[PDB]
Amino acid sequence: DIVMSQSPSSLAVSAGEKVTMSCKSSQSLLNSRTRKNYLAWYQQKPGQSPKLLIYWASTRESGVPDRFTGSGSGTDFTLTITSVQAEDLAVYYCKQSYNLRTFGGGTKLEIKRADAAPTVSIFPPSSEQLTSGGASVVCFLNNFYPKDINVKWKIDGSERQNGVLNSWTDQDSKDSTYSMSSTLTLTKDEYERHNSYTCEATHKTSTSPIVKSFNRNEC
Amino acid sequence: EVKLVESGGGLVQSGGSLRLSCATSGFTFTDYYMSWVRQPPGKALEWLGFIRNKANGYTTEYSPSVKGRFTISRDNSQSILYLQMNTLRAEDSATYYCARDHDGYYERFSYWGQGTLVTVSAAKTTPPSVYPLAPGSAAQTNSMVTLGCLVKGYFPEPVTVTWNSGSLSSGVHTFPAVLQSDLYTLSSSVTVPSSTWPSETVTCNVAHPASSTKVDKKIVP
Ligand SMILES: C=CCO[C@]1(C(=O)O)C[C@@H](O)[C@@H](O)[C@@H]([C@@H](O)CO)O1
Repeated sequence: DIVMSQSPSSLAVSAGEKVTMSCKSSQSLLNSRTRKNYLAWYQQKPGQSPKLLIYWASTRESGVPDRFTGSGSGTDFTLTITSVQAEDLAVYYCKQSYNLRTFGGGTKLEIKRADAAPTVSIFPPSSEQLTSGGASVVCFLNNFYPKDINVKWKIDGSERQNGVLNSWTDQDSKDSTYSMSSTLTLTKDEYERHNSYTCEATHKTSTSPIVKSFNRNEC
Repeated sequence: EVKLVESGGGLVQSGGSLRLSCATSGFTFTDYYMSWVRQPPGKALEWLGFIRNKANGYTTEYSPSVKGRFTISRDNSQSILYLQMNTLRAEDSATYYCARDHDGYYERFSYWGQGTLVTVSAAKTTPPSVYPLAPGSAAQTNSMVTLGCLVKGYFPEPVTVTWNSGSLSSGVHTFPAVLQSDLYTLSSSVTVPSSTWPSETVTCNVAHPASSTKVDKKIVP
């Protein structure tokens, strides 16, 4: 029963700005015998294993840049990132080793950046999938900011809402953009009744949709 | 290289047992405490337990969440760490990492492994269908063409997707799997110079370790 908790849950900071985040302990982490605060901070970039950044509250793991600064004592700790980089996109965790080990809930750091329009691309069903009796139309909406984006699917000039799967990537560690995948799944017989297939993306970057289309009799 | 490498993950049924292993090399194993940490998808890190070093007689300590159900052991002949997990339930579906822990003064986790994913489900192993995504009919005038692979209808997670066996690393977006009616589906795009495709061949390599599936799908016009 040492409860670890972090603040905030998430935030977004532009590159070159300062980040500060907090970590609480339900009981002091100061060892009276060794006089260290047994509190570590870890960085888990998207898709990766956690990496140690700081230990004993304020000692930098070697290799770790001087723009990461751990501070605090007792029950209250702070990680500060100065001149934040695009690659600092990660979830940050504090961890006590004063009595066994316990992780806090984590702080998710978004990077704020300038609005970008998506590159939209549409893909007809492959012949190998059709031969099985189904048909997936895929639409990629790549390298856009902010994450908020709408996708409408249109068959023969008409909207279709059933059978859509969407998936957003985690933010990009280098250019801070998002990407998204939209997949429409029909049967082959459903697919072969209609001619026009349209992926329509509305993003805040323009007042007209980005529209990618293909015609099935052109296949 | 100090290296740590977990194995033994895969699908298991509610109530079942499963043992995980963690291969170590590149450091003096007996000198180190060794920990298991878990992470449900999209969730927080959770410490499970450790086994102490030789100086501390290889004693174990467990978190209350697993104490009585999980067992940690080590093989000092071969520098291998183990996690026995019994009476598994849905909550235990997670990535399990082994971490190189304490050495007597030093208080940190400097080395973790890549993780092994455990899925606790009544659902059946189902391999993916891999479908190429070649453009239909547009001007490819961009200087940049985007291609794809669709990895559809598999269980359990994970899959791995590379392009040209890792040679194409830049401009790849692999999109997190989405669960719809007990099967996963994901996709991955690659953006190469239109100069380079179709004239240079582009292949997605896909694996689904749960079914020992290995696919090399060439993207053909
Ligand atoms: C003489 C062994 C005591 O060290 C430990 C422990 O083994 O419980 C491990 C340390 O990482 C640390 O958690 C410590 C605590 O007593 C507080 O330092 O206990």
